[PDB]
Amino acid sequence: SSLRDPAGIFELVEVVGNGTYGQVYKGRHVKTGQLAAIKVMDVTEDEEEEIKLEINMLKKYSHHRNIATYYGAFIKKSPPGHDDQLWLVMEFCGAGSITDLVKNTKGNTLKEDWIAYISREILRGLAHLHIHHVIHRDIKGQNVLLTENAEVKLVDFGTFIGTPYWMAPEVIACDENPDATYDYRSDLWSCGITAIEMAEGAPPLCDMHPMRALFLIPRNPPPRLKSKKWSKKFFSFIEGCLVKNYMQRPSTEQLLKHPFIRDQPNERQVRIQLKDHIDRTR
Amino acid sequence: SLRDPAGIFELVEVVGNGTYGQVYKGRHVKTGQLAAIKVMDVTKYSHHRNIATYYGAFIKKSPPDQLWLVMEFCGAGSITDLVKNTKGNTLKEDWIAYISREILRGLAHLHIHHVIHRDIKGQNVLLTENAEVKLVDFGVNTFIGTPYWMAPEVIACDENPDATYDYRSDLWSCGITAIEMAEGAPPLCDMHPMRALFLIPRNPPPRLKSKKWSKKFFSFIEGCLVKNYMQRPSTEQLLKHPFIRDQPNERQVRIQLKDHIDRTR
Ligand SMILES: Cc1c[nH]nc1[C@H]1CCCN(c2ccc3ncnc(N)c3n2)C1
Ligand SMILES: Cc1c[nH]nc1[C@H]1CCCN(c2ccc3ncnc(N)c3n2)C1
Ligand SMILES: [Mg+2]
Ligand SMILES: [Mg+2]
Repeated sequence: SSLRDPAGIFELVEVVGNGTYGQVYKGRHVKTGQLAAIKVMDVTEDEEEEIKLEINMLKKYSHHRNIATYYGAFIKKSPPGHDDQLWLVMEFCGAGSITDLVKNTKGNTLKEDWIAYISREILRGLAHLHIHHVIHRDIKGQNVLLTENAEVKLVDFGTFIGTPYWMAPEVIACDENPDATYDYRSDLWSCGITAIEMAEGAPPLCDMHPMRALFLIPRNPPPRLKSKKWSKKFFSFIEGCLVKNYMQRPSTEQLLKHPFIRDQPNERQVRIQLKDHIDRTR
Repeated sequence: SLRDPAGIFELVEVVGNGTYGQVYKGRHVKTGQLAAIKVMDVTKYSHHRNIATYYGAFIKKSPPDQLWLVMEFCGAGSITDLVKNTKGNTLKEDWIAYISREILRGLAHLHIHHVIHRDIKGQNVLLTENAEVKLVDFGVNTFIGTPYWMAPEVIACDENPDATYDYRSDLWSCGITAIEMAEGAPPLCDMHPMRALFLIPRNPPPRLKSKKWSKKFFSFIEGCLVKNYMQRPSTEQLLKHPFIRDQPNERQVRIQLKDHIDRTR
């Protein structure tokens, strides 16, 4: 029901990461100076329970380690009648997004063993949500963040359409498919699109008008990596993420036992190389 | 070249609270005059009385740049807010006629100069302190935006594999915008945007929910919302629609609005 005021517990600093996420802030735990991400929602009485929802979502399902964890929520009263402001507070991921990571890499491409590592983490996080019957619904490079520590965490899980390039065929509505059937395997598609984003600096169809991409995704065969340089194992993993008909798309668990994710011998060095890459740019 | 906006304009705040994005309310540091300032990280059509006038640009460098685009400031806020702030989420019928006419007047100007607004909706239709209606955000990206004011030809779909923008798409949006004024929401608002993108091309033309509206109003809606854009009238043709053409109470209307602008302010 009623919560608490943030004043003297948390503070904005503020504003991430260019408004791209909306009303989200770099914030700080006043007592310890620990950073944290902060969502600020203007509230009413019509929203009321959608809010009550957003919270139980995070509190329940944020406790894995591949998911940015819930911190707590706060009510920051506004002048009577006016709109109050809700403070959704979570773990802070200081090393930016995968989108950013690839952006900042010469030739905008990640090493295979990096892609393996990051994919696995995404899959571990997704596995956790799926086992709780939550569909993420918006896996793309931007919703996948690094910690200072090279830990991987998912955000923004559970009026605009926004960007379509990471969308699975089954979630775009058309005559064949008038009700857009989000299934848990939709996430896995987006995971495959994200791996390509890491491999190539951008999703398939990036060069197209988004309206056009939205039209094409359901009709094209599975996207493929442009280059032949990649390992068979990786070609195979992409092909698994991007089975056109989600009915035949492997489960999260099935993909976690995919050799490309499973057999990561050099992950030791990868986590190291990653931290280093972060710190330099840091 | 392009001045630095320091000493000339101060960003007072983000307008519509993020709604329009990185667009602020600025104030001239010396003169006090207000403007809208669209801020962009980077690498002669507005001087019609129904198009918010463009004041010019400033340059703020540099990497690790930001471009400033300055434009007249519209005090009374969007007509989306106006409807919101109107008891019963409905504007008065002759309020809608006057506003629609002003929309068409701006569009005509745009169209005569071969420009497609591309994004008519209650939010891109703004009011000055003095009850003047003015258009913003005309025909300037990775995000499919909000679908509800979108004309059918603009949506890529099974028989429209290549979306068509056409000056006539604006008139469809004008029609939806009038419904918004009537009911506070465009049709299918209750729908998930993805679902709405699917139905706009498929469904018959949307309609007012209420039977209380005048014949002329139903007709003007009907006129704007011709599904096939090839068979949809011009801006100029619609200006001649009785609903737009015959406004006796224009005077009372302007009055009634200026007032509201202050009252509900
Ligand atoms: C903050 C919040 C509270 N409830 N839901 C959220 C989401 C909003 C969408 C972006 N998500 C980010 C975006 C940027 C970020 N940057 C750093 N750390 C984060 N956790 C972070 N999270 C968090
Ligand atoms: C500022 C700008 C520069 N180039 N294009 C614009 C548009 C961005 C979309 C919103 N548009 C608004 C929104 C709210 C507003 N509020 C008051 N006055 C305005 N002119 C105004 N304009 C203006
Ligand atoms: Mg966790
Ligand atoms: Mg003007």
